[PDB]
Amino acid sequence: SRRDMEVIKLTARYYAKDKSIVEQMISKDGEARLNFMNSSHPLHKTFTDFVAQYKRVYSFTGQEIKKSKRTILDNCFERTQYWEFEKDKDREHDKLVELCKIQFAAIPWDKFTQVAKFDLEQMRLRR
Amino acid sequence: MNLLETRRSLLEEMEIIENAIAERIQRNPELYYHYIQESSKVFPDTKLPRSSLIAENKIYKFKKVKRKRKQIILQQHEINIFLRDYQEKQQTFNKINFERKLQQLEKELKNEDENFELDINSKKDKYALFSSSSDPSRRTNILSDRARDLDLNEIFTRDEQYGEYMELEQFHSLWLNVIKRGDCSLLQFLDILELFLDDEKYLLTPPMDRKNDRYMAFLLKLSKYVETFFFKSYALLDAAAVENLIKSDFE
Amino acid sequence: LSKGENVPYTFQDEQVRSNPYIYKNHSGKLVCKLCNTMHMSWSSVERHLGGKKHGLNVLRRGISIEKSSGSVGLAIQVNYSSEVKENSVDSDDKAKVPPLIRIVSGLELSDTKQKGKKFLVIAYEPFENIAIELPPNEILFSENNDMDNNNDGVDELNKKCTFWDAISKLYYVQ
Amino acid sequence: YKLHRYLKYLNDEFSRTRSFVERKLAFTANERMAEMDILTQKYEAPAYDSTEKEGAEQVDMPYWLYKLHGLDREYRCE
Repeated sequence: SRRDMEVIKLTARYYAKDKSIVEQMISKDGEARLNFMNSSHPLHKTFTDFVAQYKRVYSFTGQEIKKSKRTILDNCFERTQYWEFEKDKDREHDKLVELCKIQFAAIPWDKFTQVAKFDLEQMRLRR
Repeated sequence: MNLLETRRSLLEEMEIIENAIAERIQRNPELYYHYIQESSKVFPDTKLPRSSLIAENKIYKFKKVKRKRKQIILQQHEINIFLRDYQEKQQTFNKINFERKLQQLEKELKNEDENFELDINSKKDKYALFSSSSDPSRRTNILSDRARDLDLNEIFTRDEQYGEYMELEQFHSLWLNVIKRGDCSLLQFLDILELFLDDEKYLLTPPMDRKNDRYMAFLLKLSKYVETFFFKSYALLDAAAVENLIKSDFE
Repeated sequence: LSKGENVPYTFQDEQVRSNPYIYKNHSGKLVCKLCNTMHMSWSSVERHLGGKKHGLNVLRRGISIEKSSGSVGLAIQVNYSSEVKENSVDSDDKAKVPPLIRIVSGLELSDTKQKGKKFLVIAYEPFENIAIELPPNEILFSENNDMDNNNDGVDELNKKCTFWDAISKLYYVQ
Repeated sequence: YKLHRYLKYLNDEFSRTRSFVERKLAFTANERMAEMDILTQKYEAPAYDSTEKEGAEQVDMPYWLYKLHGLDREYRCE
């Protein structure tokens, strides 16, 4: 997989600085090599990762990281804490779901009283 | 070599290590708690968690199983070497931090097309290189592949019990040799050591004359022992920080 | 004690019953037709309906029923009370549970007269159930809409295509 | 000076040991021997036992029916 990895990471390196060199390369060459550029190709996702990462390296270029031992420890503790929190959210969710299953299983689906006869993902948010 | 890739791999490895020692701090909060408590009495400013958390051995909601001392210490030394690696990488990183060339390299990437091989070993070999239980077939040794040859018994003697006690019998012997008699018992010797808990006693009520040779030599050996024991039993605290603190207090 | 209901005779060929199981045989006694128990008086019956055996036989019948029975899509907008009566009940008793939808076959009804079509029933604890007839064999029955994430909630139908604006009390279904 | 401040930082360990000393001292022969055995075992024991817990976190059917009906009773057809 070394080839795929290398091309992904390279086109990711260039794509991280300009985003114009790849959009020109695609039209210039015409090779089924960069087929990962479309969000259709699975690997595309990992691509979006690498680029981001490189984009990140561009963040603090010219800035050094001076984290000390104490600090690193504190940080890892806080990360742990976070993980625990997330775990708790997962638990709660599972619980609520359980309740729902119980009630759904426990209501009269024969108490009918009808009247007539015959995108939500971006909607299930807030703005 | 494109520095971008190197710096990337560096930040990634640092992330991996942080994640490892964080997973550890997660399974057994004591690892941090223990450490932090000691730190509290060296650097007074340090903020420490709610007592309840410490006792119930929990970080948020879940109370984790209590571990035995040998394991806590072990993992603390492992985390120690991890933090060493991290500090190194952070260092090198600090010291390290067009289209025609794109096609130029993409062309050379065609090199050796017939390389039939599966490559799933960059993040997996690292993630694995730093995780719990990385040594045995499945689950036999908590130590990670990173520190697979780490052994506490080569750092602690049996009488120290991984920091539970400090072996002072030996120094009681040397002491008998120093006072040129036998009127001194192990307990009376410890009674002597207590002087050094006071800020003035060891100075104004000395066991022997502080200008005596045998005495000063002994005191040297003993001091060295106590210090090495201290940092040995608390790997997680920055040794250099403590050293410098004490030195500045001295001056 | 009967609260004035006419409990029907067993032979009378079915006015929805308060419950629906209790009857009177060819003699005058009262009987549970689920549990096959015979009762002397209304007082006895209310003991049975409040009993642990009559509980079970409902669950058993519960299971026994639950084991057998680019295009255009429909969207329903169901509105609920405006803090008018829900001010007396707030004891976290399934209050966190959102409305639930299920597709029911008309093969089973309290009257059992005509049938042959489906209903998109929607239910919430206090309010009364609601149904919508679906003559078309299939509409909006999509194909892997999201990327296979597994929180079954109640079923693929509910997570797949429902929204519960709990802040405004509006249940959308499509 | 270092002996001073490091011993101060280790007051709990100093006390813990002094205690140990007095204990062992007030032991008998058999007692002292068994205690030593314990320290030894603690010393030469795996840091993780094959019998440890992972994920044990705390927070903060028709029985008489099959006998009555006569089922789940062992029998054989030859």
